[PDB]
Amino acid sequence: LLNIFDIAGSALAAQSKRLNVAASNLANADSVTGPDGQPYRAKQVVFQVDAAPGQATGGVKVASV
Amino acid sequence: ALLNIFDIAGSALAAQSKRLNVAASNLANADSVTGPDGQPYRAKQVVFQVDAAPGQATGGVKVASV
Amino acid sequence: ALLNIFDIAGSALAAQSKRLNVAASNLANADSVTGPDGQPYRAKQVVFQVDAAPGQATGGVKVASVIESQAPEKLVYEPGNPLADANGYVKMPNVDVVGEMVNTMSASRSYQANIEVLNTVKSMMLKTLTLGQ
Amino acid sequence: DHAIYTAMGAASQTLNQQAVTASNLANASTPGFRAQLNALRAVPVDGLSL
Amino acid sequence: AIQGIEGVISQLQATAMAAVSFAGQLHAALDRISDRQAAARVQAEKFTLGEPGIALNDVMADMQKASVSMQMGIQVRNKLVAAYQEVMSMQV
Amino acid sequence: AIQGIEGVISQLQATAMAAGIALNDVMADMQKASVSMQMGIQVRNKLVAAYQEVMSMQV
Amino acid sequence: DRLDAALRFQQEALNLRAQRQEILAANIANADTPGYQARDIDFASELKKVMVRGREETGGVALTLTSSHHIPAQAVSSPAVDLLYRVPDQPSLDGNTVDMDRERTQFADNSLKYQMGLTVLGSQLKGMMNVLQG
Amino acid sequence: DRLDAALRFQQEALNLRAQRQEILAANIANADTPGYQARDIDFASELKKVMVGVALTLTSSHHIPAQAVVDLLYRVPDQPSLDGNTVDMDRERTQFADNSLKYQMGLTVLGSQLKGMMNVLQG
Amino acid sequence: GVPGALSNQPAPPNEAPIATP
Amino acid sequence: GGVPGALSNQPAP
Amino acid sequence: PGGVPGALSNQPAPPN
Amino acid sequence: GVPGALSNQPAPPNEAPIAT
Repeated sequence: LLNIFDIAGSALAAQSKRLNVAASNLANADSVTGPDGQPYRAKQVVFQVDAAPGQATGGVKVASV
Repeated sequence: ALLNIFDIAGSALAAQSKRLNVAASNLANADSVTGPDGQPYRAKQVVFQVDAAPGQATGGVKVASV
Repeated sequence: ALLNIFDIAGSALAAQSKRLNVAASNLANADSVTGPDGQPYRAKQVVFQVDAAPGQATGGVKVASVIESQAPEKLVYEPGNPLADANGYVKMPNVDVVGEMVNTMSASRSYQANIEVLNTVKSMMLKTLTLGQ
Repeated sequence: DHAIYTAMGAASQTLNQQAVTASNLANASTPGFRAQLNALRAVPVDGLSL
Repeated sequence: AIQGIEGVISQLQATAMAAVSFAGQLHAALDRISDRQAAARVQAEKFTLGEPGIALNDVMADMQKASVSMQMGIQVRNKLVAAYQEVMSMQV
Repeated sequence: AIQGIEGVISQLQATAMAAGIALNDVMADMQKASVSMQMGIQVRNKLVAAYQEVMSMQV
Repeated sequence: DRLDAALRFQQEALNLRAQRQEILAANIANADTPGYQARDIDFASELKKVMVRGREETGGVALTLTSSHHIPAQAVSSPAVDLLYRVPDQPSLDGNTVDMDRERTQFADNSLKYQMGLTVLGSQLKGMMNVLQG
Repeated sequence: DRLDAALRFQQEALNLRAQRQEILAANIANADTPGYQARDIDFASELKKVMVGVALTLTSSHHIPAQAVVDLLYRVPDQPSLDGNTVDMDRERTQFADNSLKYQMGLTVLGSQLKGMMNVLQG
Repeated sequence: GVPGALSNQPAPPNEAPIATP
Repeated sequence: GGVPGALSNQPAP
Repeated sequence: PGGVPGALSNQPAPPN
Repeated sequence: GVPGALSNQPAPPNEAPIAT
């Protein structure tokens, strides 16, 4: 059941990443500029299945933001 | 006696209570013409000092006098 | 070497307790105007360092020193209060209340995590003492 | 565990913006006054991995 | 004793001419464990007394360490007794 | 030792011809010593029993 | 020799579990320290390394005590394990890479694996007292 | 008995904490009584006094054995009320919470000592 | 002395007259 | 040292 | 080199 | 590098400037 530990840890990391993205978006609801002068474009995480050696079922990994 | 955090926060509560009492007494006596002796009421103020028991490290709040 | 976890987590608990105490002291004096020396209260903060002597890989955490927070003193226009400036600018502490509340919450959570570490470590030490028996 | 700090920064800077707005409103009768503009800039933290 | 001091000077002469143990180790371990337990107890009583500077964190951690040391001593005693019983059971 | 180096050269000639402490360690060595002592006791008991059986003979 | 060799793998794995848990507890303690990169070790590679070549320490030297009144003192000491850096998940302004979810998952996993090592070693030692006892 | 001497300090501390807890709760309950003074005990001095007697002699069976049978300090008032009540809510609420915490700590320490004395004997 | 200390003396009665006696 | 802990008895004795 | 934990080191610092 | 993996080289110090 150590693979279950891998699954649960990966999923905790993914949900923490989503929560952090949402918090950063909520902070920047009214932001007008960044460092370069470009507008702040809202971020969204992409979830993908982490089952590379585990057939079609596995943990969830954040592919990109 | 008290744990350090307990003492600090309880002193803060007592100091805020004293400030609220002074404000309430002032608001009550806003239209008073005389006291018990024949002198006008004077608005009271409360002065907060830091009760730094150790050297400059921490400490709660005390009230020297009104 | 599970005994070193006792020292590591105890140092962490003490450091987090000191940090929480400093944050609470700052919060309780947000409205202060005067100190014991007449100086305005300056918001203070602890400094965290790795409690590792030269040559030690990883240790716990230790409070190096307590330092005055870098922020402009809050100026209040009350040239009627006995304490004042040349132009009646009373200096009040630069305490950021939201920061202190978040610091208190963070210190409490880290403290509780270290307590859990200590508890499970003691359980493991007992189980190790029951190795062959 | 560090989203709390992002939200705390947002709340503290909201307090700062409110202070600026209140200072502007306090001078509605000040002769020849220029209001202070306010804008929330976004600072993206660099690092790894996402 | 006067004769005891005579014996001491005799052993000193013996050292002149010439020119720790398992029970000692067990006694040392017992003394160390008891000293740790007494230190933790004294700190706990000092904290209960209200004297400044003693933190509850240190009290609780030291009590934890003292309990672990006591359990270690108990296990060592148990085994040692078991080994002694095993040796005395040998048929000669 | 001088005799130790003599032994080293002897083993080289032989080759020519042929061609602090934690509970984890304390408890493990404590158990290992208990096991070895029990093994020694049992082997000696077997040897003593065999010797007494031999000497209890009738010739 | 034979008994020492037979019980050496699990004993060394359990010691490495203890050291890894010390490292993880250090990471958890420093979780709020600004500018602290989380450290961890590769358990399998270090276990094989300790297996082939015996355990060693960086320093661990100490004052010699010939007499019974010499004051005992030891300098800093640590294992010969390679402290590797963990890849951070998401950035942080203070500058530490201690992500608490990873720390607590590794802590629980190391806990269970250490209990497993204790169980295996205790079973083997009973499996031997069973033979010897008579 | 030697067993009493080991557990005397924690038992006396626990009893003193319970008594002071009762006194603080009495102060809370009588908050509205006009003319009531807030009373309290100095924990350390009373603990010294308790930590620092003669059972009458029984000559036979019928003889009856001897039958068995703290100082309160006034709290310094902070705010002057009109009805003479000197009980302050905040101060005694903090003291009540602190006394509860210390009672729990004393229970923990005494239980740990008893459990150690027990695992010494179990076997 | 300090508000919240311990003393062996009861506080004096809290009288508040309306007129000067 | 200079700062007493939050869980320590009142520094003021 | 450590530093101040929490609010001070997690708010955007001045440039210099 | 994959997050949560192990690397022998430390991560670079991260910064969040306000103006480029």
